[PDB]
Amino acid sequence: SAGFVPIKQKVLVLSSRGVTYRQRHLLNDLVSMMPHSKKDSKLDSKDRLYQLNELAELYNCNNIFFFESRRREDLYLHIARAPNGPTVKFHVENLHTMDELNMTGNALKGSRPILSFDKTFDTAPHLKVVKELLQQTFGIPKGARRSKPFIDRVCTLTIADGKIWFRNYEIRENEDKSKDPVTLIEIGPRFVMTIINILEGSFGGPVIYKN
Amino acid sequence: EIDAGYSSDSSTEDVAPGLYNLYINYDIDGKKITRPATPAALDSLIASIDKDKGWTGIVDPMTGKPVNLTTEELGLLKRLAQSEIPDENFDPYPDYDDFFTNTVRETPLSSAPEPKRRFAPSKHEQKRILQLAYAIRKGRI
Amino acid sequence: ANPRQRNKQRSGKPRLTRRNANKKAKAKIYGNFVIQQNWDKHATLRQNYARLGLLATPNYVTGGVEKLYPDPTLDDVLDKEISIAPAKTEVVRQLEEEAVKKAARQSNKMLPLSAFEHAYIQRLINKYGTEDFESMAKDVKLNSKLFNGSKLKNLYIRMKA
Amino acid sequence: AVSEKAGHQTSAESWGTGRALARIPRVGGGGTHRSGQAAFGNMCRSGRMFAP
Amino acid sequence: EAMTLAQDIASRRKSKADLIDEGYNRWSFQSKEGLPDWFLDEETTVNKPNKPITKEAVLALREKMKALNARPIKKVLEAQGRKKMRTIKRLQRVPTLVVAKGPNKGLKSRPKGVKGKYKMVDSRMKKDLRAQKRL
Amino acid sequence: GAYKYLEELAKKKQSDVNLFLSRVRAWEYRQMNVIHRASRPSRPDKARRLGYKAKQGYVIYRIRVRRGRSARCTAEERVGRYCSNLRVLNSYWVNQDATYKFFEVILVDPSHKAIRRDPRINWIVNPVHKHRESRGLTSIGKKSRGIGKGHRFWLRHNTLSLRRYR
Amino acid sequence: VKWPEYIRLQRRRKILNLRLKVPPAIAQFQKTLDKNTATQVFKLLNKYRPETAAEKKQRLVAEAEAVANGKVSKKPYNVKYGLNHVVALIEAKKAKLVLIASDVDPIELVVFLPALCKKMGVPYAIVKNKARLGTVIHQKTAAVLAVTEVREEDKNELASIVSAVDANFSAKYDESRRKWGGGIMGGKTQALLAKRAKAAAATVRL
Amino acid sequence: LTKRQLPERPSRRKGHLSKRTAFVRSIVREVAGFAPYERRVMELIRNSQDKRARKLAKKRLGTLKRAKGKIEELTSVIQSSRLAH
Amino acid sequence: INNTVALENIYERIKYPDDISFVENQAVTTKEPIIIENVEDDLARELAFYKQGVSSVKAAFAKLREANVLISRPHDYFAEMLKSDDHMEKVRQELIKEATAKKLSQQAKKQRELKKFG
Amino acid sequence: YVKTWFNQPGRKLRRRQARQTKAAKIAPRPVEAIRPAVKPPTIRYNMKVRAGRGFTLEELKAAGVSRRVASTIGIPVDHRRRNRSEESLQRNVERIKVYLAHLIVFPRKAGQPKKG
RNA sequence: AUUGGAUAUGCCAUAUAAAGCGCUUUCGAAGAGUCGAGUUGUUUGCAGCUCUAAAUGGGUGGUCAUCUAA
RNA sequence: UUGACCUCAAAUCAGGUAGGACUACGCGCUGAACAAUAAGCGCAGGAAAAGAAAAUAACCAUGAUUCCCUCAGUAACGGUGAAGCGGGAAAAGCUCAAAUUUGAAAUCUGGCAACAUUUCUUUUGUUGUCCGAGUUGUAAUUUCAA
Repeated sequence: SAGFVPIKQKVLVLSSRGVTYRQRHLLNDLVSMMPHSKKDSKLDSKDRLYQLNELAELYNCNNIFFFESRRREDLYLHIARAPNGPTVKFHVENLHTMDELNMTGNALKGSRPILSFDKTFDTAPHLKVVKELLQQTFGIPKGARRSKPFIDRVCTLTIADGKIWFRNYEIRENEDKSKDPVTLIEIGPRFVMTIINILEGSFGGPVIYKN
Repeated sequence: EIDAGYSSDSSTEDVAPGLYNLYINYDIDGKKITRPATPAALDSLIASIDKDKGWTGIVDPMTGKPVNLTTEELGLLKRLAQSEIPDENFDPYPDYDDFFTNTVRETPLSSAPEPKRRFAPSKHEQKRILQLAYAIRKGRI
Repeated sequence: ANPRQRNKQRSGKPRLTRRNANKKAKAKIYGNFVIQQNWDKHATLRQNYARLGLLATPNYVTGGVEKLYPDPTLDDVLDKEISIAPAKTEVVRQLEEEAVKKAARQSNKMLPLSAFEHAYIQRLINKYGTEDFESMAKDVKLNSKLFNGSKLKNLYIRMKA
Repeated sequence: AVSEKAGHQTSAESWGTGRALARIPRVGGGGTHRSGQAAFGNMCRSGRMFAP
Repeated sequence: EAMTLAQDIASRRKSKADLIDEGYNRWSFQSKEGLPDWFLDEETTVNKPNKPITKEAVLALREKMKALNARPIKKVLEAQGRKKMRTIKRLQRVPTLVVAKGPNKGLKSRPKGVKGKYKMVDSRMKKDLRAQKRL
Repeated sequence: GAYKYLEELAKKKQSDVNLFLSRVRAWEYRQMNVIHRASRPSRPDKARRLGYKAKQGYVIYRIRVRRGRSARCTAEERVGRYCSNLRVLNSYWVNQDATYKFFEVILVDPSHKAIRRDPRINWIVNPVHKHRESRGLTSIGKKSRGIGKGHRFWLRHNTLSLRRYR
Repeated sequence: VKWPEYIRLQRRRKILNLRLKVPPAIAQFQKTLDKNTATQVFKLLNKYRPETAAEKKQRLVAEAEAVANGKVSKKPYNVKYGLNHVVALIEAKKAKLVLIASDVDPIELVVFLPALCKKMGVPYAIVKNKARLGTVIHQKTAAVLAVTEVREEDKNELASIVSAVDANFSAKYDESRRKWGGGIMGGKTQALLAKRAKAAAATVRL
Repeated sequence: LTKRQLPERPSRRKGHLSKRTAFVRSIVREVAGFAPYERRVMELIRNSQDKRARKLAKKRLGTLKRAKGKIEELTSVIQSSRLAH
Repeated sequence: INNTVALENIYERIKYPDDISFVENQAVTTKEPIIIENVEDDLARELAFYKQGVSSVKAAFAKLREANVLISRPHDYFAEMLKSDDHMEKVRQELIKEATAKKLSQQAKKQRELKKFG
Repeated sequence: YVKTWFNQPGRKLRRRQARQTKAAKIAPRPVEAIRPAVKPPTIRYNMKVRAGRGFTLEELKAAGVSRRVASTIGIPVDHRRRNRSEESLQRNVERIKVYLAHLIVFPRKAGQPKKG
């Protein structure tokens, strides 16, 4: 039939040709965070993105992550709801990966994380739709394969000077505890998110928001 | 919508056994699952003494017991490792299928116009004839 | 200082001396006779070309030129015909007249027919007159070479003169 | 200019320390008056000039 | 080769359905049913696809090939003992100051009446020695 | 012409016809020497698009090289050493198996009059083309050493250029 | 005993192509035109042999003398040869009869020919030996021969031959050509390999 | 400046499919047969395992567009075979 | 272009239901609009992100205690970590390097006064 | 490695003699071929005019010169360049036309068989 | 003494030939174990290995431009 | 029986051809310790290699290669370190595969024979004739600019 064991939200991950070493690390780092993602090989078309719908329908992944690297410098991330839905293009800045020295955070691979959204996401309709789409992706649905039962990390998304700041943190159990011992440590995923355009269709259709 | 499901042949699955402590820590929603008691030391010693047919030496993370190939899995390994068709009844020699030449194309393949050389006497020979006539005039032939 | 150079230093066999290098000696003119007769071997080729009335290059010059004395809208032009160019000097005038007299001598480009060509077009003419070159072409028996009307014309004019 | 190889075409290394000899490289081998003589130095006969 | 395939089947790492599909290749369609021995022998030694091998499967074969009497009490004690006593018997089997003066001046190699490890001194290096000590 | 069919058929290298022929010919080539003379090209369409003519002075040699440099580059250099009086024109893959990749090398005799008098192949007689395969000047050699036109493909950087008026 | 290596290669190749399963497009070349019809085909072919180089030279000199001293011809008639030329003739639907050699060494040269002739509605037959075809056109070998035009005298001879090739080559076989060839096994060999197979299946699996 | 309409160069005509080239490939497809993966893919299509067939073609070939072209090719072969059979 | 009405319309089309229990979703909208004007001042930004995190976590923990979901990861759990243990050991060597460098610095600062007053 | 320039005046003279040797051979015709006028390809240099490689096929046809006779009389052909505007066309068509007006082409000795 | 490219001129010249331009109610073939994908080495290029194409296709840049490999 | 053909051998068979040396510069391969380096291995020529865009660009566009100057110590990459443009030197373009000559293999090596020719009795051809090569494709014709 259509599928067995229907998990609520599944993600399809593709990197276009021309992604750098750092950009590939971000994709692998992101894929490790979300176990409901299905990594795939490079897409030959830098312009014919309506094939991602056919990949998604085949793979039963309703959320597409397309990592577009143009001119070998500018990294863009396309997040869309695979059938129809809003396709929102973002620009990535200030990449920091797991292997970077400063970060020491540590969370269960696939453990369902707590999502925190800035209240500014509820101000604008486009900022709302981005929040709802981001929630439906990062929030690991129950029963997802490779997921862990307990909770060990929190993902924070905040809008500052129009740029979405994404920070991943790990909860620790402070020895004294007492006042809420969140004591979160930066996991390592650190980048600056910049919405560029939003399309009413799946990797296509007329633009509905322009930066 | 596409339901975000999992087809029965998806390469992603839960519980991936590996080679050889037992990985009986917790389950989904976080509950310790009971450790299966260690097997009778007699029975474990027997299995070690005489390895089962298709002894893989693989334990699933949940149960400490080893995983051993069944008869059908042993057959599949037999065909795959000997490089034959992994299907017991698959025809590798189907009868010739003329899905294209089962009918006659009425027209010639080419629409190019017919040249006039094919209707006029040959020019290669007329050139040769004039060269021969020259050699006869000059006494060469 | 080489073993191969010390070899002939101590040898008795004389060095294969050739005397060919004389700088400042410009290449003598072969090719055109008129240019050769008016070429002064001392001057440079730019000086020689300018004195003769010729352009050494039809493109800009990539540097300063010598100053010896204190010097005192598509359609209209795409359709226009540039009215030749004057012959400044005597040598250019000599070359122009030589070219024209040569062209006049080599001007009769039209050939007579051979024995076979004459009989070929005569037989075709004696049946289809001298205007229906289309019908002569389509004649399969007499036009065995399958000449077209344009080639059967070229035979007819060549027979007239 | 001088030859870029003049003063290098010999084979010589310093005989070391503790042998009561100036530690300038000396020509190896034997049987010729050059053997044992110093080389590779502005101060040395048949050596390299300073800053060729 | 067979162990790596068998391990992949049992460990579920590679899906069984994907293994079957991967079994329809250029080599499985070259059937060996009925071919002569002069042909089949050189086909196996030459035209045999080289599948990868994993270290885990190599250990499994060594475990299978481990006989019940591979390492008994003697083959672990006296066999270890003979190697130990061989190493012991092997083990039991297993500078001079020269002043550059008089005849020893101006030397280049081992001087007369000097053997083994040796060092040369000429009294010029005493000035350098005191300098190095002060360093 | 039949060369269009041969060129379309050579694209289906694992079809029943081509897989069967590969088995029989690979077995045949292994019975022969590692380098043997080929009486004719196995792929006449492939040979002629690479410069081969069915005229005296053109030679096809078959060689097998072990898999696991480019095997095509190795094939040309070993065949060029085997026939040291010829000029390696080009080479093409003909067959392969688990152990061996099989190639046919096209060579030209520069001392033959049919080659010295043919204006389309005279260039190879000229002594600048001695051992093109040894200097990387064949089609596979050019591709191996990165020669190519584009952006995908030393001394002027390691040298200090001191002019007179500096 | 010691056969020479090239003789062993020839004989092993003979048996190997018998034992191996042969794809239908290559197995069709093991079924050839019968001897009576091939003899009648070659009787018609031998009336249309191209002129030898010596005969061609004699005719052209005869015309050259007339031109030199004092001086309309009919179109020639002959069998058509050359692989590229015949393929163009089939694709142009000018061929009345195609005669394919049964032993073209690179079989890919003519492996597509029977199907191409089938697609174009050209009568064709697979005839024994490239050398018989070669002798017709004065060559050593001919991969294929084509009849496109005969004289009005021989229209009936060609028509009768085309009918015989239809009945004795295409009406016959047909189902035979669609089947994989090979697998031909000797009487005692099939029993022997059965002994090898049962012994192998017992414990020789690894 | 004033723009001009340039025609197409002969080199840009490349990639166009010829009627003879279409024919020759159809002939060769029938005569040669099919690859082991093509036989496996057509079996999956006949068994109506379209999703598994597309996954295999993509895995074998490497890209989705190559997989889609092969599947469409093999599917039309299945129809063509059934029309004659 | 910033079409609010359709953009709000698609919100109801992809509206994640509000009635869903938290444990199904695990996303919180902080009641406090954390405003950090000096975005150039990164140090103040981490504090704002920290305070928004711990409040978000505290609300999440309260809603999950009634959900009866084991928040804590027990000490016995040995599941695979998002970070490889191999580079974790590198991060561990990295941290001691900063520790000993800092420790050597304060010791050296001590010896500056020690030698003067020694 | 140090590259010196002591052969700079020598290289200057050797190139002058090569022009002299070329003129010694082709004596009346110019030592250089006529180059077209092209506009450099960028926003920094497109206001200038420099020398191109050769004249386009459309330029030669409008000037009446066939692509076969152009090389004979010293007019280079650039089969890669094209005229996207009529200004490039008119600029170089008139360049060819001026060149033709200033050109003296010497006749050639031809073969003329006795019969037809 | 030996050569080079022209010039004049003689004889010979197989032209029933061969070209350019210009017209179309006719046609127009274009290189495969290669590209590519996965993966492992060397430094995007290249090499090995497994897999293995297409036909306004394919490559490369930015729907467009440009180019036409093996 | 006779004979075609394929494949494979042999000959102090007719006639050719390869090796080794030099190695400044040139093209491949291999390659360290401290550098597309040295050493090692292979192969050339008077130059080599490269070369007539699966090239740049984003313009009012350029137009094979090479080299010089500049770009520029710039972009990028994290000290390493370009390229397009721009200025100059020199300039030249092309041949195949894929087409039925099919009213005519029109193509070519070699033998023998004459006849010329020569840096040259030493070189280089032409004409004739014969045997072969070649239709599993040699000429002419076409190469996308068409």
